[PDB]
Amino acid sequence: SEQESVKEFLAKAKEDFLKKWETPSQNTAQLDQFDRIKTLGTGSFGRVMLVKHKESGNHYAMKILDKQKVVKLKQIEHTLNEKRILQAVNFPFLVKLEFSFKDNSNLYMVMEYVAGGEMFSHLRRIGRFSEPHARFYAAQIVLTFEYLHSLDLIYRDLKPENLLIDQQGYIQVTDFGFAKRVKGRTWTLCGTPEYLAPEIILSKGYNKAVDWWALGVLIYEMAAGYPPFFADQPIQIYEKIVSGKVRFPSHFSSDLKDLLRNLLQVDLTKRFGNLKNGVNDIKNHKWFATTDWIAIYQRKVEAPFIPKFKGPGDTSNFDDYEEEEIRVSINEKCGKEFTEF
Ligand SMILES: Nc1ncnc2c1ncn2[C@@H]1O[C@H](COP(=O)(O)OP(=O)(O)O)[C@@H](O)[C@H]1O
Ligand SMILES: [Mg+2]
Repeated sequence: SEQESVKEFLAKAKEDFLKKWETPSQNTAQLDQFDRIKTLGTGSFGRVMLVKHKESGNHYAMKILDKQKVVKLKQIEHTLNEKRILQAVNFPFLVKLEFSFKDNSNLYMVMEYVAGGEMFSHLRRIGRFSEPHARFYAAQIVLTFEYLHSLDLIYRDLKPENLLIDQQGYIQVTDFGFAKRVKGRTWTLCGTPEYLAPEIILSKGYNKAVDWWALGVLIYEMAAGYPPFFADQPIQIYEKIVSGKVRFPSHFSSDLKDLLRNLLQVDLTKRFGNLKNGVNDIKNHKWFATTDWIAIYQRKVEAPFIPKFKGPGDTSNFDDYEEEEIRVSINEKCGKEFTEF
């Protein structure tokens, strides 16, 4: 009956998610409440400077993003959706939006800061992961989805560059630009060619099931080094995906191979994850026997890699000198559009 504690947690999660979803938090800070140290990333619409909140002392990673440049890039909706999710969502493996606020010149998204970096570049460092070390990262992704999907959300953008390593060596998740709240099904072609599920390719209506295909791709690429479907031109990539014949490397476990063939199933009615048993197909799989799901959830597991910390305090601050500060315009720019933010 202790498995039934999961249902109760989700129910309380959902019942607490919709709460924040229906009436979203807003303007939970002034800019003049922390000083900016160093540009920790060149993000989608503006420099991402490091900050230290004066009240708490704690360090945060804050996204800056010009009002105009969103509309000029036609992504007003994208960014508004992205916030409304992060504002209302909450999980161990999701970057927390600590504060949100607008002014005249731009919106601000103060996020919880992570030492270490995106795991793509990390995967570039160490050629490929061993199965148990890879399992550690994958098992998280499961629980992160099980969560999101439970809320009728689909992340739709699972790819290494997105997910980042913790200070404590776990995973935190990216951005939600593409992530959508969908009860039924959807049609928007949005994603990265190697992780797109065949459904999306064929323009047939895809649903929540996709993220498991994505997981499959991610699980493969990790344990093998290369992705399962990779080509010089995207047209060629699609055809390899849809004609879903997958060739495994030599070292691949009989367990590991089985899961992948099940996650990378081209028939959505046969695809692991999206079945009668739901996620428990994945969670009760032989490749996930060793893993204690609840321990991973409370992070009570020894992470295979810990990025040498040196603290939050930068050894190279801003990586030498930088562009100084920021300026908020006198007149209001595009206020009507971001009334919700
Ligand atoms: N909390 C954070 N800590 C450290 N770096 C971050 C954080 N949030 C974002 N970044 C960096 O900013 C870049 C862009 O952010 P991303 O998550 O891709 O969202 P978006 O693409 O919408 O800007 C990423 O490459 C990432 O390295
Ligand atoms: Mg991104």
